[PDB]
Amino acid sequence: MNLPTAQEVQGLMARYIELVDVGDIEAIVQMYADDATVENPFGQPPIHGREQIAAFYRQGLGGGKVRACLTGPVRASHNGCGAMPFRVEMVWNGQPCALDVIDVMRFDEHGRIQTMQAYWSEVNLSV
Amino acid sequence: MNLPTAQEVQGLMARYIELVDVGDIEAIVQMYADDATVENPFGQPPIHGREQIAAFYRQGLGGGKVRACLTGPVRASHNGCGAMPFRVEMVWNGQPCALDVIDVMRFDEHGRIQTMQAYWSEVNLSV
Ligand SMILES: O=[N+]([O-])c1ccc(O)cc1F
Ligand SMILES: O=[N+]([O-])c1ccc(O)cc1F
Repeated sequence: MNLPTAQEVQGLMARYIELVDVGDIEAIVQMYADDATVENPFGQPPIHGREQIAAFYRQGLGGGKVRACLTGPVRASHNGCGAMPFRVEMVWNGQPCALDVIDVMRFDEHGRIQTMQAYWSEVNLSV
Repeated sequence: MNLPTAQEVQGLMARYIELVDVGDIEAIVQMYADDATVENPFGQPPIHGREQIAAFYRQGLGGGKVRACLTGPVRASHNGCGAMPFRVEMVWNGQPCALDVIDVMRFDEHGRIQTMQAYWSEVNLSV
């Protein structure tokens, strides 16, 4: 891939959510640039690089069942960026919660995620 | 208002949509900082300041039948930012159409919008 087109961004971002839903940590990490950053939630310091990003996804998706689904269409740009709304369902203390999130991503000139920013706060959690 | 809290961001960003929906250009412009920027769509160069911003809203809201509604919750941060998904219904050449958008906003230390970025492309328009 080169810089993804708007259409390619929609496909990549939807792919990403599919990978989160099934919980394929290694497949998620490979979507990222080797030196990518993740800010989760937006407002917290970034994490840097695939090792730290893999640890992030392992922490969240490693154990119990997690589901994730788009809750509206991906909004893509013509500069390799996009934003998408989704919901993550998880068990927290035997307690089924849901978290509503919007991710903003920028992709590099190879089609990998260079930056991810996850907008949400505790008000977006529901038990 | 100081830097808005996550709850305050949710209220402001929801109010913004209510004002787009009712078509109140002056009330929208008043929500922006005097030297704010708007990037619409994200990927295009920013416009700057209340005069340019007012001209943007007036193009669309002055006389057109326009409705706008959140299509999911506002995702707020603890650093005065947020992101929200919504749909704008408008009329184009006598055709009803809908545009799916995500706005990302950063508010200043006075509770006014410092930056707005509207993610969407042609793939988000339905005629
Ligand atoms: O559950 N999260 O905090 C979460 C945040 C952003 C993501 O892109 C995926 C996720 F699972
Ligand atoms: O129709 N738009 O392009 C549009 C974009 C962003 C907005 O905050 C409002 C709008 F009506």
